[PDB]
Amino acid sequence: EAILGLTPCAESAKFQKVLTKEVKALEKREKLYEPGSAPFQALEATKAKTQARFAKYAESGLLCGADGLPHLISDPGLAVKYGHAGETLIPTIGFLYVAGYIGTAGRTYLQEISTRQKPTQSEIIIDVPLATSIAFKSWDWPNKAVKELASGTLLEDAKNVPVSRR
Amino acid sequence: AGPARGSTVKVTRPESYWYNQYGKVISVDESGAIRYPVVVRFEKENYQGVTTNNFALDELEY
Amino acid sequence: KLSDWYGPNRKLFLGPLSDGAPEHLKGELPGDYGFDVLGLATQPTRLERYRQGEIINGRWAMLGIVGCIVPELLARNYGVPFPEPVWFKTGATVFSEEGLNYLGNPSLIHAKSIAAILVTEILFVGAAEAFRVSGGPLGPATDLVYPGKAFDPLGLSKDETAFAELKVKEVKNGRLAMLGMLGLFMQGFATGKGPLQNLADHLADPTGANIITFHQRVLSDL
Amino acid sequence: HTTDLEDISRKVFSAHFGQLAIIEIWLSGMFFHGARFSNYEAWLLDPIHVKPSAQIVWPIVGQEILNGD
Amino acid sequence: MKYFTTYLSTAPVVAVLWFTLTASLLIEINRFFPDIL
Amino acid sequence: KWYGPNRPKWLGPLSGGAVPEYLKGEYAGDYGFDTAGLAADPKLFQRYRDAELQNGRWAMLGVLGCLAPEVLSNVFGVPYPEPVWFKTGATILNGGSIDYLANPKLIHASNLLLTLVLELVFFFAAETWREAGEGPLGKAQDKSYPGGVFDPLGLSKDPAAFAEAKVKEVKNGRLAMLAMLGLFVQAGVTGQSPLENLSAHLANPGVNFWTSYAPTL
Amino acid sequence: VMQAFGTPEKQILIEPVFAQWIQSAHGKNIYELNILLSSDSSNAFSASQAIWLPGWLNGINDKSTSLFLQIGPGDFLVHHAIALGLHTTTLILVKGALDARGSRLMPDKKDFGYSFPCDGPGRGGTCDISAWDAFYLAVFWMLNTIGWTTFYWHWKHITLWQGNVGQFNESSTYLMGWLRDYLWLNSSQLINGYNPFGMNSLAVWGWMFLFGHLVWATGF
Ligand code: CLA
Ligand SMILES: CC1=C(C#C/C(C)=C/C=C/C(C)=C/C=C/C=C(C)/C=C/C=C(C)/C=C/[C@@]23O[C@]2(C)C[C@@H](O)CC3(C)C)C(C)(C)C[C@H](O)C1
Repeated sequence: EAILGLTPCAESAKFQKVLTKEVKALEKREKLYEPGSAPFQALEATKAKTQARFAKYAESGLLCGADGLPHLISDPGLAVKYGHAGETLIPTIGFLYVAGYIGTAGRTYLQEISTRQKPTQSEIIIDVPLATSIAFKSWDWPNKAVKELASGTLLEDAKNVPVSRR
Repeated sequence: AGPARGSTVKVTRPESYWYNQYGKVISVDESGAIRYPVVVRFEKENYQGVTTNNFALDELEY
Repeated sequence: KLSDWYGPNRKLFLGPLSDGAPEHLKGELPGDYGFDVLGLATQPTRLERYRQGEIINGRWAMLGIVGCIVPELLARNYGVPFPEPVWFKTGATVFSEEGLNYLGNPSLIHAKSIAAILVTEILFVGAAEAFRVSGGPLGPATDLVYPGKAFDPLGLSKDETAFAELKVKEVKNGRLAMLGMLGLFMQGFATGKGPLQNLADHLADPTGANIITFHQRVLSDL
Repeated sequence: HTTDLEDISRKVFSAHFGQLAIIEIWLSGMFFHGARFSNYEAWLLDPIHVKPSAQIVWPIVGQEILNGD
Repeated sequence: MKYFTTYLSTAPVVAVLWFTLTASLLIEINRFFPDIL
Repeated sequence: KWYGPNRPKWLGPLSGGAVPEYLKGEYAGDYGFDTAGLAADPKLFQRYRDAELQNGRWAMLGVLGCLAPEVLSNVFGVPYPEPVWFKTGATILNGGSIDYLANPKLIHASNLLLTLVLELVFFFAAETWREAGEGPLGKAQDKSYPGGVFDPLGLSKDPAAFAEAKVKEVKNGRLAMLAMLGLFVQAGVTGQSPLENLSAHLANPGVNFWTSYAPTL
Repeated sequence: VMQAFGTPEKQILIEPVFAQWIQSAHGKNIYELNILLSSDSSNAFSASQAIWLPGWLNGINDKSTSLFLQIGPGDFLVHHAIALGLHTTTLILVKGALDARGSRLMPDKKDFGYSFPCDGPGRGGTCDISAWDAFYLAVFWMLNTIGWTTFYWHWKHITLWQGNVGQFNESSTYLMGWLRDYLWLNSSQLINGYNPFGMNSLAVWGWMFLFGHLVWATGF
């Protein structure tokens, strides 16, 4: 469905122009080699991939501009109403899960070693068992996050936080 | 009163690196002429690279 | 001596590189190479339950792998008339017309109803498992994994040291068999052929039939 | 580290051997890339027209375009 | 080997190893499932 | 049904060695079942207890909500567009609306993302109050068993009846969880409604089984 | 890297839908969004005593005027660059003003004043610790940020006025486009202002162009 003045890539002539332009370049390169030789095969693999890629973009409801290149929709309302949520909105959730995981693993390891005798030695020599255990137990990180938040164990109190003369 | 040797204090001197942080008491001087009798040791070194400092009683929370 | 497999001088999984073992794996268990990278056995209750678990899954795997191999072995290298000799296809053969006939021979069992097989399995194996845990007709449940009265007729577990070496031999044969089984599952998914067909294709063209070739084929079908 | 000039000399001499080892790996690499991923035997027939090449790129993420003619 | 694993546990070795695996994984995904936009 | 040291257990009469030590019959639904040792840590056991009750109560409302609009369409003539549970949802897609009791003057909802966002926001509030154990609706008596506004009939006032009813709740919860897992797998395998699945096994006890779908794998 | 590998279809080209919505509300009908002044049936449009509206709508839907230029992915990227510059300039200046009286590295900064060199190599070293130094640092960021805004304004107009708005739409999504189709291309006449053949009236701007290069470099 054409929105925001954009055409769907599946029914855009400029899209086809682009595909033609890439495939023609590859043909020109192929002229130099012999139809059985291994460079030839490489250029054929390249061309195959190329045509496949354009076909994929065509059956994905991507939206082309005047340049004939696909454009992404980032307002979540527009994305969900017109079937474009896979462009930005799903990746959002995907990034925020993995970033929360990495944070949780890092915070966890740091809070664990902080109770050791020399905690700074465990920062330059990683406790690898401890780190692997933390990395694999941290797949359900919102458990820990919402617990820490609602309980109050997420934030240090202001009285315990070093601060300047203000 | 003084803190006990080995006790934990919180610095309340605003110009100090260790403000709002906790240190161990190592020594208290008992003379009244001394202006900063309590010696405190901290885990985190300051920008100078030292880890100890003298304090008065009115700059500690014990 | 039982020292290459027990105590602080045991052989560990990283070989020469090994500079010690985790603390929860003390070397008081058979097959302790100090391998607990994900630290699943850091609690002692879990380490007990997973010890039993490992041995039971192992034993069942050893019976499984043998059961999964041999009716293919007869049907190929001996010529026993099995309808569907491949283990993952067997089981639909109770919904055939000739049924489940032991060794091909149509008078040997001739099962047709899955309801009877299921109900007898639930009863029989339900009993046998509940006895295993709580104790039953064949003795008390003093040891949960090594009973040894009725279940050691040849008196093999009497010589202490030999018992402690055989213990390690059990676990290690059990581990091999669990990897073998896992291999049967994945090769089943990958190839859609039977295990000994796979072994035949490997033996025909070793380079051009393996898991690398398989991944290539996947990649060629995009 | 030390004040002893003997200990320093020893470290220097031994570090020098390590530098020669890394140089030798680097040369061996150049000869290997020349034997296995080059057009040296083609270039030897036609030095004027064939352009020397001894680094191939793997096809991934579109980088194969760097494998020129 | 008696302290070799502790050397492998140090930060730049663990970093090189972790990035190499993480990179390798992303390369292999981008071999199998290319051109995700 | 009970507590204590001589309660019903999960292997029945043959449940001598089948009980771990940490399950001492203090909490509802202790049949001494924990073969993977998950509850050996007692903080983890408190967590899991809350989780088992959250999954259960949600599973109960779920199974009632997956069946009710199908029943209303079947029994009464309520004209739901796609009344099956795994087909509801798609009604709000395209240009279609969601009308409660198939009446287009009732909710008439057409904006999927506005629906979802309202749900997450409402839940972010209510779940944060749940986890804290204090909120607008009051302070909880127990994390899993809040009481107050949540118990308007005062059925938790009697101690023994409360102790029984905890065992009723956890057992209905477990059943409902197995029901819901049933619904999911049935839809995944048979591709038909769960009332059609029941009708098919009521009409014919025989072949109409999981062992009509098993041969195809 | 997508342009370099010959695959422009794999660029990330986010539409600026929130700015296109605002433009739609003002009366531009190129985005087919039909709201407020771009809907005929709205209260805002049909406000009886509006009367500025016919003039306004004529203006806003005329390509020649710069009254709400059309925008796309190239516009999205540069607006985020400008945002980066505004925030980063603000951060340097706000830190300057809020750490003016003191910090942890120097708790008595107010006693030295606005401008002083440093507090010596002690405490790890203290170059550029005064509030004046924050200002000095912020001026580079401010020149960079107005640089980015004027380069965008210029290239966007130069392409609109020549007619080839495609040039800006295509090239502005990657940095070699700015370098090649803006800086490199539009410097051709300037650097020919005086040549071995002769000189034209662009010779003063030619010379002032190299003079600027020299004065900038002398500052380093
Ligand atoms: C446990 C690791 C960890 C966690 C949870 C955080 C969390 C945060 N950082 Mg910090 N930071 C970290 C490490 C961490 N950081 C490190 C290692 C550096 C040095 C490069 C920084 C440098 C830094 C700066 C300069 C800023 C932040 C800021 C922030 C805050 C906002 C989010 C952000 O800006 O991300 C950005 C994160 C980075 C730029 C650093 C990348 C962190 C890596 C990818 C993850 C940790 C790596 C670690 C080695 C993992 C080992 C774990 C293993 C042994 C189990 C947030 C509180 C910002 C802030 O103050 O917000 C108000 C801010 O300006 N961080
Ligand atoms: C205890 C124990 C063990 C165990 C265990 C077991 C058996 C665990 C099993 C857990 C299980 C099986 C838990 C399912 C929950 C399902 C829920 C929450 C359903 C909600 C459903 C809801 C809220 C929503 C329904 C709908 O949205 C749907 C779907 C579609 C819509 O149209 C309609 C509505 C909105 C109504 C081990 C591991 C075996 C050993 C260990 O040692 C001890």
